[PDB]
Amino acid sequence: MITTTKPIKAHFDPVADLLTKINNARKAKLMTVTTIASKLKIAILEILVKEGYLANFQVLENKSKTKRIVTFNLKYTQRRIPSINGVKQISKPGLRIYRPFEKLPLVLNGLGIAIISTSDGVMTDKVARLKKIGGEILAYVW
Amino acid sequence: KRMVRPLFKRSKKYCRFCAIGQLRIDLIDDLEALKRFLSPYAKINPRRITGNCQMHQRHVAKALKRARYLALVPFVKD
Amino acid sequence: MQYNIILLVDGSLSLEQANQVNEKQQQTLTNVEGLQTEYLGLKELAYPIKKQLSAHYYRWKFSGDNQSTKDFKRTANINKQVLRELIINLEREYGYLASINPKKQQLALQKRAKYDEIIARENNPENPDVPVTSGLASTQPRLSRTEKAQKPKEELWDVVQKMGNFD
Amino acid sequence: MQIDKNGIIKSAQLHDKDVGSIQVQVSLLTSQIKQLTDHLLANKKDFISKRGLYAKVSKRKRLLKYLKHNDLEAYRNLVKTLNLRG
Amino acid sequence: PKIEVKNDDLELALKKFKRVSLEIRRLAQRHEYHLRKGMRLREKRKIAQKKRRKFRNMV
Amino acid sequence: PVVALCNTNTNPELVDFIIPANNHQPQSTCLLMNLLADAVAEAKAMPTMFAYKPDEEIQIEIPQKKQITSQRLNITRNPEVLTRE
RNA sequence: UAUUAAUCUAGAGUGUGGUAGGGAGUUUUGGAAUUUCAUGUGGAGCGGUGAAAUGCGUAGAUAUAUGAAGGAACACCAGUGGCGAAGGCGAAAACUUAGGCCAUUACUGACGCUUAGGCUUGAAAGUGUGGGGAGCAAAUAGGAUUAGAUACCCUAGUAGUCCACACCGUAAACGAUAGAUACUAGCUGUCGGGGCGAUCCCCUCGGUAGUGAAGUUAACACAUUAAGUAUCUCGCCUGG
Ligand SMILES: [Mg+2]
Ligand SMILES: [Mg+2]
Ligand SMILES: [Mg+2]
Ligand SMILES: [Mg+2]
Ligand SMILES: [Mg+2]
Ligand SMILES: [Mg+2]
Ligand SMILES: [Mg+2]
Ligand SMILES: [Mg+2]
Ligand SMILES: [Mg+2]
Ligand SMILES: [Mg+2]
Ligand SMILES: [Zn+2]
Repeated sequence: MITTTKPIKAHFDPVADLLTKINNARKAKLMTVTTIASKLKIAILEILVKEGYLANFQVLENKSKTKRIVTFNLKYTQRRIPSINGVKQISKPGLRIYRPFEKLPLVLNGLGIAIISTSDGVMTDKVARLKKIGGEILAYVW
Repeated sequence: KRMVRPLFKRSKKYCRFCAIGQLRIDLIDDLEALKRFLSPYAKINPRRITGNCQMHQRHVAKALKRARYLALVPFVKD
Repeated sequence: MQYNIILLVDGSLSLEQANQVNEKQQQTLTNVEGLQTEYLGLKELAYPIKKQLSAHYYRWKFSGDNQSTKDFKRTANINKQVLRELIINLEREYGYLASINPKKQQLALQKRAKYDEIIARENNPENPDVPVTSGLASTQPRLSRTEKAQKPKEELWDVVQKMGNFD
Repeated sequence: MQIDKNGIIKSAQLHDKDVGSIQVQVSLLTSQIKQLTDHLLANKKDFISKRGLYAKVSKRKRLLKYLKHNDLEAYRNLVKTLNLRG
Repeated sequence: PKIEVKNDDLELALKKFKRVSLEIRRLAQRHEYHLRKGMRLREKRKIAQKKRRKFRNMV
Repeated sequence: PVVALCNTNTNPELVDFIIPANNHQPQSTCLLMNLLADAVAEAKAMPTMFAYKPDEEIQIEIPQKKQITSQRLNITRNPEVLTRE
């Protein structure tokens, strides 16, 4: 099991909340962070660990089943330098970014990953190209 | 007459009421105590001389000014 | 409500000033509970208000509604001696909720008791008190703190999904 | 004077232990409004009370807007009892 | 500013009376020219800070 | 490969072979510098002075000028940087 | 994402329980100090300045002692401080009243952030009416200084500074830094609530400061109270 001691808060926008958490942990060399858990945030973490930027992401629930928090860690090498270099969100609240498949972006000439949630949850840019279907663009991660 | 004692502690003494935990000030319950905090020249001594914390200093100041109005203490030397 | 008047009357003679206090009591106080009174005595006040260097001191610890003040405050100047009068409403004085709080009252008693033991040792009858420990710092921490230390509301969480947990 | 909050809450409660609903706050708010208009009319130079009075009026208006948006029928019930509209 | 002469010596009395007069002269010179509330508060804070820093190292 | 005896106030990045130890005690300090000197002496064929040695020959004394006090005080010589106007 | 039909409490509020405040308005009260007047003593200057001169004084000034009247502001306390959204708040009391911090096994169940237009407040000066006027002093008069002085100095001096009711709505109204939300080393202070129980000190939750790395900046510098990593909303900028 895993216990905590501190209150867990989150910003209302679920993509940039994670991005701020990730960037601060990367810059400060921190390892364990916490945030509130949402299915969109859970799903985006699902595609990241298959692509390999973070190691683990653990979501827990209360004894009443009314609140859940996901606690993820970053993948630092032995010399303590991260795998994430920079994250940037495109479709911020207010101005939502919609690009068709033909205009699907390529992040850092394919080195980075672009998060696109077309119709079956989040999916990396390359597999989105494979399926020839596009849609919502969440964030740039490299 | 002569000063009761020196600053056996650091450069400061100690807030009396805090140790006794008096928690309450009435002008006819520790009247003789308040004349101590007052300087000989009928003037409210500052922290460096009086030794109380800010709250008890503020509490004593209000009580002493209240006592000054009830005409129980002098107001100035001359 | 609970008020507290501190009357000042001329120093003519004690019984007749007591009668003046009784008159001042039964006339005003529109609605009132028991009006217990004390008699601090004759004192030579510092500044001679109205060139008066004496006075009988009375203290009233009544309690009642807010209307008990208006007539008395007016009757006072319309009255005789009554050099001064102060209605110190103790619900606004510098510290009243703590004084009513029971735990703080009991807490104050042990400190009174305990502080007195230290002062005794300092001023020993005749044997020299080498420590002269009073204002100075104490010994090791108050173990009771370490023992009775609070426990934060440590929310327990239950695992649901996993994958790649280096653990 | 400080309104006997207990009696007004006991009157406006829909069911016991419901000391934090929307109806009890607006019922309490109207009482605070009544007292503050009296106090401010007497004084006419206290502006902190004026700021508080305006804030309480706005909070009551916003609370009534929410309770009108959801379950409008109970909003009608509350308004006829409280007589706050006019 | 009552100071007893004690009639034992004279100098010592003036050694205490000098002190009484300096703190007296401070307020006497303070209450000679009219300053705005902002300048008066500024000068009040200035005197306390000057005295403080000196007291910090006096030990 | 500079080696150093960090004493709680050092940046670990600059040093390579960090040797967590004291630096304010004239006994701990003296023991460790000689220990590194011992590695040199041992390879230099000289008989060791403190390394690989028993208790009786390691005993050392505390220099002059209850327990020893390795406390940092003297805080009063750090007032606010001269300012004011 | 938007719409609709519903559930939940973690956001935000409410209640209970602890609790700190120069928060505000209305009505009374008090003492120093100045001025004027009244009564004594007294006998030649006082006053003012860089130096003086207008000025006051044998009609007895300055000074000293007592008393009376009146107006304005509230020494010390008073701060390596407190409160309020800002302007601001410091003699004492009563009444009315605003917000805030801590703990909540309680309650509603997203009711929240920003805000064009609108409303409220908003230093001092200024206005209108009626009072008040001790001290101070724009305008003004005189004496100085000066090449000249409509200025800096001095002696007088009205409006004004004060109160009530009506306006005016500007300030370097400054933290020269809009509000809200989440995260990001540490150290030293200080204040409040809570936990222990002599203080002192330890821990927790907040407010107010100093130092300080990553980080940011053109640099100065900011640095958990950001000018750092980011979002929402409003206002504003486009050479002199
Ligand atoms: Mg959502
Ligand atoms: Mg006189
Ligand atoms: Mg004005
Ligand atoms: Mg002229
Ligand atoms: Mg003049
Ligand atoms: Mg005019
Ligand atoms: Mg402007
Ligand atoms: Mg300002
Ligand atoms: Mg700095
Ligand atoms: Mg142009
Ligand atoms: Zn104290």
